[PDB]
Amino acid sequence: AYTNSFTRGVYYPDKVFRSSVLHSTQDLFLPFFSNVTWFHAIKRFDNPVLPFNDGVYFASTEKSNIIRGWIFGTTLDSKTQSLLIVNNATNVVIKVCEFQFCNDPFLGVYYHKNNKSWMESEFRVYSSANNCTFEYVSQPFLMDLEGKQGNFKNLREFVFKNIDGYFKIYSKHTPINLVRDLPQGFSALEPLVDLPIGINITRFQTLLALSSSGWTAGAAAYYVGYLQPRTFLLKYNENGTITDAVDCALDPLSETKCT
Amino acid sequence: LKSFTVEKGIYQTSNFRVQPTESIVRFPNITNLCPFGEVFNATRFASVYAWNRKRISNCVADYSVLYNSASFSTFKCYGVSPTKLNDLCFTNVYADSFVIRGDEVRQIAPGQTGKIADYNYKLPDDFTGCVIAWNSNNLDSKVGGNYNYLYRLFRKSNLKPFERPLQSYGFQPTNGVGYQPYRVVVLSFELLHAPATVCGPKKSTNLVKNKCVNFNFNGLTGTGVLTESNKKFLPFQQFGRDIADTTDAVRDPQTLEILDITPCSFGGVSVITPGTNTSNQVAVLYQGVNCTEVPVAYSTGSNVFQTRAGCLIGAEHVNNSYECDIPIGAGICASYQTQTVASQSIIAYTMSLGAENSVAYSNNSIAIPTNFTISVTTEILPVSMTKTSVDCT
Amino acid sequence: MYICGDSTECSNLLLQYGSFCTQLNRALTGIAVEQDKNTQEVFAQVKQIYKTPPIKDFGGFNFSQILPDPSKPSKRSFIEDLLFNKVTLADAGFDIAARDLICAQKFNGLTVLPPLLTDEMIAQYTSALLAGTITSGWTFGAGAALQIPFAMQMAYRFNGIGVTQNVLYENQKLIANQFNSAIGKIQDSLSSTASALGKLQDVVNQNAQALNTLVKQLSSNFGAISSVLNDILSRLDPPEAEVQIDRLITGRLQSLQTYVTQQLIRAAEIRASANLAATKMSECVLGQSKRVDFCGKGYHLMSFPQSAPHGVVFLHVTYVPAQEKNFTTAPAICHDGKAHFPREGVFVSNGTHWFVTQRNFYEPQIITTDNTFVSGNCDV
Amino acid sequence: RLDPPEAEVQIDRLITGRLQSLQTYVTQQLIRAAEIRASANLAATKMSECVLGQSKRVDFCGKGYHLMSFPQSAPHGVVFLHVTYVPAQEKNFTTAP
Amino acid sequence: MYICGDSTECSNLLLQYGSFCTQLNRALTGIAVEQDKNTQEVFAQVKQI
Ligand SMILES: *[C@@H]1O[C@H](CO)[C@@H](O[C@@H]2O[C@H](CO)[C@@H](O[C@@H]3O[C@H](CO[C@H]4O[C@H](CO)[C@@H](O)[C@H](O)[C@@H]4O)[C@@H](O)[C@H](O[C@H]4O[C@H](CO)[C@@H](O)[C@H](O)[C@@H]4O)[C@@H]3O)[C@H](O)[C@H]2NC(C)=O)[C@H](O)[C@H]1NC(C)=O
Ligand SMILES: *[C@@H]1O[C@H](CO)[C@@H](O[C@@H]2O[C@H](CO)[C@@H](O[C@@H]3O[C@H](CO[C@H]4O[C@H](CO)[C@@H](O)[C@H](O)[C@@H]4O)[C@@H](O)[C@H](O)[C@@H]3O)[C@H](O)[C@H]2NC(C)=O)[C@H](O)[C@H]1NC(C)=O
Ligand SMILES: *[C@@H]1O[C@H](CO)[C@@H](O[C@@H]2O[C@H](CO)[C@@H](O[C@@H]3O[C@H](CO[C@H]4O[C@H](CO)[C@@H](O)[C@H](O)[C@@H]4O)[C@@H](O)[C@H](O)[C@@H]3O)[C@H](O)[C@H]2NC(C)=O)[C@H](O)[C@H]1NC(C)=O
Ligand SMILES: *[C@@H]1O[C@H](CO)[C@@H](O[C@@H]2O[C@H](CO)[C@@H](O[C@@H]3O[C@H](CO)[C@@H](O)[C@H](O)[C@@H]3O)[C@H](O)[C@H]2NC(C)=O)[C@H](O)[C@H]1NC(C)=O
Ligand SMILES: *[C@@H]1O[C@H](CO)[C@@H](O[C@@H]2O[C@H](CO)[C@@H](O[C@@H]3O[C@H](CO)[C@@H](O)[C@H](O)[C@@H]3O)[C@H](O)[C@H]2NC(C)=O)[C@H](O)[C@H]1NC(C)=O
Ligand SMILES: *[C@@H]1O[C@H](CO)[C@@H](O[C@@H]2O[C@H](CO)[C@@H](O[C@@H]3O[C@H](CO)[C@@H](O)[C@H](O)[C@@H]3O)[C@H](O)[C@H]2NC(C)=O)[C@H](O)[C@H]1NC(C)=O
Ligand SMILES: *[C@@H]1O[C@H](CO[C@@H]2O[C@@H](C)[C@@H](O)[C@@H](O)[C@@H]2O)[C@@H](O[C@@H]2O[C@H](CO)[C@@H](O)[C@H](O)[C@H]2NC(C)=O)[C@H](O)[C@H]1NC(C)=O
Ligand SMILES: *[C@@H]1O[C@H](CO)[C@@H](O[C@@H]2O[C@H](CO)[C@@H](O)[C@H](O)[C@H]2NC(C)=O)[C@H](O)[C@H]1NC(C)=O
Ligand SMILES: *[C@@H]1O[C@H](CO)[C@@H](O[C@@H]2O[C@H](CO)[C@@H](O)[C@H](O)[C@H]2NC(C)=O)[C@H](O)[C@H]1NC(C)=O
Ligand SMILES: *[C@@H]1O[C@H](CO)[C@@H](O[C@@H]2O[C@H](CO)[C@@H](O)[C@H](O)[C@H]2NC(C)=O)[C@H](O)[C@H]1NC(C)=O
Ligand SMILES: *[C@@H]1O[C@H](CO)[C@@H](O[C@@H]2O[C@H](CO)[C@@H](O)[C@H](O)[C@H]2NC(C)=O)[C@H](O)[C@H]1NC(C)=O
Ligand SMILES: *[C@@H]1O[C@H](CO)[C@@H](O[C@@H]2O[C@H](CO)[C@@H](O)[C@H](O)[C@H]2NC(C)=O)[C@H](O)[C@H]1NC(C)=O
Ligand SMILES: *[C@@H]1O[C@H](CO)[C@@H](O)[C@H](O)[C@H]1NC(C)=O
Ligand SMILES: *[C@@H]1O[C@H](CO)[C@@H](O)[C@H](O)[C@H]1NC(C)=O
Ligand SMILES: *[C@@H]1O[C@H](CO)[C@@H](O)[C@H](O)[C@H]1NC(C)=O
Repeated sequence: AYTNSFTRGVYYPDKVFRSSVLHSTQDLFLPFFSNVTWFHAIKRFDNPVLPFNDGVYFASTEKSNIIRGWIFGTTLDSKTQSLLIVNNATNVVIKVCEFQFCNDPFLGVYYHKNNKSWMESEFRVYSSANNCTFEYVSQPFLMDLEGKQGNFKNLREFVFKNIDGYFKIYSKHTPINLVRDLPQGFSALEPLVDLPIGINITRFQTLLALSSSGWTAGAAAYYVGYLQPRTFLLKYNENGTITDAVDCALDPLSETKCT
Repeated sequence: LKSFTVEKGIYQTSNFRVQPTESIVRFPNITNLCPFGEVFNATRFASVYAWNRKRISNCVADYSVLYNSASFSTFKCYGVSPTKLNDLCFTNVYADSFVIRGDEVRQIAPGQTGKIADYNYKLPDDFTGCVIAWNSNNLDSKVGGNYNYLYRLFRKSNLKPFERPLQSYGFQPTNGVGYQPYRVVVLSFELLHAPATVCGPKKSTNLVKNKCVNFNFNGLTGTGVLTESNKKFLPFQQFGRDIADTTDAVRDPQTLEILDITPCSFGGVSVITPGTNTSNQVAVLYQGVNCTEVPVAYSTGSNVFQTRAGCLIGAEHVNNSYECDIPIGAGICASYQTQTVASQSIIAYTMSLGAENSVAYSNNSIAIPTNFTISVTTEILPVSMTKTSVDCT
Repeated sequence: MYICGDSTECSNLLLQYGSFCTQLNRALTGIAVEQDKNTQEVFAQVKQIYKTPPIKDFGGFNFSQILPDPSKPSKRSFIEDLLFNKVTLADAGFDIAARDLICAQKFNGLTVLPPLLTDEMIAQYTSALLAGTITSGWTFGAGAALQIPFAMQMAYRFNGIGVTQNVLYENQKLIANQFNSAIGKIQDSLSSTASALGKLQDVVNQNAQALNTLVKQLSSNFGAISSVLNDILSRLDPPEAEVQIDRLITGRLQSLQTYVTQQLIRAAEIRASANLAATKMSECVLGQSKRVDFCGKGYHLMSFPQSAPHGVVFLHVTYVPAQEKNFTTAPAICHDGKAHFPREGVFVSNGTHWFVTQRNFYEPQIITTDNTFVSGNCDV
Repeated sequence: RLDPPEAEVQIDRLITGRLQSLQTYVTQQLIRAAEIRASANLAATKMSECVLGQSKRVDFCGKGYHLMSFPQSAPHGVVFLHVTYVPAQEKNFTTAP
Repeated sequence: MYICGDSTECSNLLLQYGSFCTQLNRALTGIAVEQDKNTQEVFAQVKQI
């Protein structure tokens, strides 16, 4: 579905503190009110190799880390070094190696559906680490992955960028109130991790962890917006938190505001 | 003024700026240390023709503990120097560790004769990688002789340089110089493959406050006065900029605290003098500076009068009120007058707008002049200035 | 300092150009001296500091909202305080600074010199002018101040605009009420609206923006590898770093020259405005002006100055005719073959009878030999 | 000292510097000329209104009540001798409207 | 447009010179507005035809 973001995709373009300043930056951003593809995190396995056109905005309304991690590279066949950001319920294992990628690298656990148990049909997410150049595992933390349906409060908005060989990940855990399509609001994304990997990324792919007769499709979806070189006018409050932004090319009124 | 006589007035002179007292450098802690210790203290290396290669990257390749150690016999850098090693950043460093007979150490030199050289590990003429060789006779010498390091590298098939003489009887503790086993490690590194991620350790100095110093925070260099700040940076923010996009706050990398930055005090210096012929006495004004700092750059003083326009030196302060003579600013004027008698000196005062007057206005009172005076006054106005034609060419 | 902040090599390179810095400093110093001279010329126009008597028996007129208020620490009037509050700075303290100038521009060799006359002194000058006016008419502008009751002063002004003083002496209470109401309306308008002081606000904003742009220009490469002198020096050897430093020096010198030229032109404009303000003070406050539309719209009666940040405010009091009646007029009158013309006034008729009246206020009177002078005969 | 192929750099540097100096001088002269023109217009008005006639404008032709003025040429300027009437001795009386 | 008329490379090079173009545009716009102000002040002196 061709969903449209409203004011999401705003992240701190740098590490500078500004108070009560209307700074204007010319950096990669998600254009306001832009068509963002809507997928079905489910026989029908939605998991393609979507293009990575100089940045990607990833958002989702999943819980317990349904979408584990991501794959980056240009060949994605172990012929060229490829990043593997495969996350689990404990910690991320960010790893750049010429890892061999299976055609269907997804855990496939039919957990708590009929048998009321956690069973692992196969473990083909990993195929082989034939050749590697760098790896980094973070601390074994524990995110709020515990099963709590209630009302979704995990809008794990993400932004991935690759400039001058540096891989940047901006993220922010913004709780929401409506389980329906992306909500209305404003929330800047703080930087999370930076890496001097330096490889060339042309495509990217998502990873999932979840026979065809009467299969109850999983209820989860993730959006994939695209960044684009644009000029924004960011408002910093007294505490130096971006409270509002203006897309200086959205419409004549916004252009005047920026001017 | 390029003159030997100066007229009454106040003249600007060389600007005054407080110089930095000391240089302060702050950097994050050096924690990610490369596996140099394990690479150089391995129990045993592979064969000379099967030298083991270990990639060293994403760390600090400190050499202080390396060079200073006296346990080494030979260590030469043919492309770099230990002095500049710390101040150089490497993209990636590879360590090739192997054990060879003492004689082969000569062959290890780049561009040296001996087919063994290019059979096992050839060194190209442009190899800048540092090489470390240290005697390990006891470690690598067996009682009966270590024959694993066979030296039959005369294979019929030719092995070209970087394609990818059985004079040793047995390594014994009695082996003389040149024949004992030697532990050789090569510090081969490359560039133009990835963003730089290997750099030498960076020193750190102590922190000082309320003193004009030359700071350097994570490569952010500048001069100013560091002061404890009440600002609240976010965890990921380092610097603090102003409306004019000028740095004004900083976060100390070691201790996560926010320090304000204030430019070192500075301002113009003005000399207040009456006519040269009248006298040679003068008084100086340090514009926009309090003279708790003036003596840094008449140092003794004996007359300091803090005014809103800067501290005044050499002028007596009197709370009479006269017509302004030499303007100073913020409602202060200077003049040359006697009285205490004699000792004609320069005085400072708050200028007087004029004699107070109170008209005797009343409901039914009028004052009518009974006499007049004819007054003639002169007014001057420029009308033109000298013509001037210039031949540009 | 601006071009080569703390860089001996950059200073040595700047020595090549040499006297440009001296030229710029001379121009800016001239501008500052001009500013002080402008304020002096506009305000310092009284040889003595007159002060109003304690008893404010001004014939029913009420000046409480323009005379000084001793209660406040700064002896400013109600309206002067209103103006000072309305005009607000943009960048930071110019001022009320109890410390360093405390501005962003201070980081780069930019300093703001305080004005020679403090706001308290400007207010004192304004108070002197106002008290001298209300207590002695226009006489204090020509010589020693001579007292005169305010009602009589207003009668003189009315005579000046061509209305007989009996009009004022008979409508004194109404005129006083109207004047007080007008003053109150002015106070309310200033208190409520915010675009009244557009000119002063624009001056302040222009200066702040000019300084801000000047400081912002320090972050431009101007074709060099980087905009940080220390960065260039540490990253390049001197023989080539001299080229980059020269590029930066050229760029920053051009920025300074542009700023100084803009300041010179703006100072010319401000000097023109200050000369106009001084002329208005001299001709409307110190006296009564016959020039049309100069001191306000309508027939001028008087004016009162009020000091505002970086400017002055005049409260022009003017006389405006209100209600008109249609009449029939004749240039002259024939009595006995002689043509009688009005001495001062005009002949009017309400429809059946003829009268002679002053031209600016309907006060009919019998046509007698005192109001008219004979000249010639009828037929001409 | 240098040959034609290599003297253009030096000549260009000198040309740039001297042209900048000339432009600065000309702009300064233009601004000064505008100021002098304002002053000269004021002087012409003062002549027309104080010498050729009697002025009622206060403090225009000198302090006090203006009577007459006399012009006197000066180098690159003019000098006016404003003759004015000034009340001197005031005796205060009771008055009624 | 005047300096780098229809040239992305020239525009990118010019962007390194700061706010010179913005200052020039502001100056010319100020002059243009002041012209209308002059005509208004001179002629529109009576609000009744
Ligand atoms: C233009 O203006 C003139 C003057 O106002 C008008 O002419 C009239 O003149 C008289 C005064 O002379 C005005 O008031 C009247 O006074 C009378 C006494 O004065 C003598 O003259 C009038 C006529 O002028 C004679 O009629 C009169 O007999 C006298 O010999 C009064 O007698 C009049 O009537 C009553 O007046 C008062 C009340 O106000 C009573 O107490 C009296 O007892 C008397 O009964 C009158 O008062 C008169 O107003 C004028 N008329 C007008 C219309 O104004 C012109 O007429 C006027 N033209 C126009 C078109 O208005
Ligand atoms: C001349 O014009 C002035 C402005 O109109 C007049 O000042 C007004 O005078 C009246 C009373 O005479 C005030 O009404 C009072 O307001 C106070 C407000 O608290 C304080 O401020 C007033 C200001 O005058 C002061 O009078 C009070 O005593 C207090 O100190 C109320 O508390 C009272 O109850 C009463 O309402 C007006 O506030 C005051 N200003 C205005 C805008 O009206 C002045 O009286 C005139 N002088 C004359 C006619 O001689
Ligand atoms: C010339 O212009 C003057 C100002 O416009 C006029 O003075 C006004 O004349 C009226 C009538 O005499 C006065 O009103 C009188 O006094 C009070 C005022 O309060 C009332 O005000 C208006 C009328 O003005 C009324 O509609 C309100 O409801 C109030 O009740 C009241 O007791 C009466 O209205 C009474 O008529 C005005 O006060 C007065 N204004 C001023 C500032 O003095 C004058 O009449 C005009 N004509 C002439 C020949 O002078
Ligand atoms: C971020 O911006 C806000 C608004 O400018 C700053 O105001 C502070 O916000 C906090 C709310 O958490 C206030 O604390 C609260 O105070 C009330 C009243 O005392 C108390 O009842 C609550 O329990 C809570 O403690 C705080 O008073 C208020 N002012 C200050 C000086 O903190 C806020 O400071 C900024 N936060 C930063 C820079 O971290
Ligand atoms: C293998 O391990 C031994 C220690 O058991 C090393 O002996 C070292 O010899 C050098 C002097 O030649 C000294 O190094 C020292 O390092 C430590 C920090 O690790 C510190 O005391 C000084 O910085 C000093 O430089 C010291 O005598 C000793 N080092 C230690 C830790 O005991 C031997 O050098 C190692 N051989 C390798 C890595 O090839
Ligand atoms: C670089 O190394 C230091 C060393 O840990 C890191 O911070 C340090 O944390 C210790 C915690 O014990 C601080 O010691 C403190 O001593 C005071 C003495 O009164 C005591 O009251 C505290 O409870 C604490 O024990 C130590 O002062 C502190 N030093 C610094 C420079 O922060 C530091 O975070 C590391 N910085 C980086 C960029 O890695
Ligand atoms: C002003 O004159 C008085 C004396 O003259 C009287 O007041 C004038 C205002 C005017 O109305 C004259 O016609 C009066 O005859 C001077 O001082 C006065 O002295 C007398 C005698 O002691 C006394 O009755 C008054 O109260 C005094 N009034 C004042 C104001 O002093 C006064 O010196 C003259 N000059 C000034 C500036 O007031
Ligand atoms: C996700 O990452 C965690 C923690 O790193 C994994 O737990 C260990 O991870 C390291 C490195 O991947 C392995 O060497 C260990 O064998 C792991 N041990 C165990 C008991 O898991 C964890 O396995 C990963 N996956 C999940 C679902 O937690
Ligand atoms: C992949 O395996 C090969 C060794 O079989 C190595 O790749 C070398 O990496 C270095 C550094 O980039 C290059 O200089 C060599 O040219 C590479 N050789 C070959 C044959 O590719 C390394 O062990 C692994 N590198 C990666 C990216 O996986
Ligand atoms: C992906 O990017 C890399 C470089 O980022 C390309 O490899 C070469 O990199 C050097 C320096 O960056 C360039 O000078 C070469 O021109 C690059 N090679 C080519 C053919 O352009 C690499 O080519 C890019 N494409 C892929 C599939 O990796
Ligand atoms: C100004 O008058 C004051 C009188 O107070 C003098 O200033 C101080 O006055 C008190 C005593 O009354 C003492 O602090 C000193 O006698 C004075 N201190 C200083 C620094 O002057 C002062 O003598 C007079 N002259 C000035 C201020 O210039
Ligand atoms: C120069 O040094 C003196 C030292 O006292 C400063 O005096 C301070 O003035 C401010 C303004 O009111 C006060 O807040 C301080 O308490 C005063 N004492 C100190 C120690 O600062 C003076 O202000 C300084 N001049 C400046 C900053 O311009
Ligand atoms: C964006 O989405 C809306 C509706 O989803 C659609 O009408 C519009 O054509 C889309 N824009 C583009 C460029 O596809
Ligand atoms: C439940 O267990 C059976 C095997 O006993 C398996 O065939 C089936 O796929 C499982 N279903 C789910 C939802 O786990
Ligand atoms: C001013 O200087 C001249 C030359 O020295 C001297 O003749 C004259 O007396 C001086 N006037 C003074 C000190 O008043």
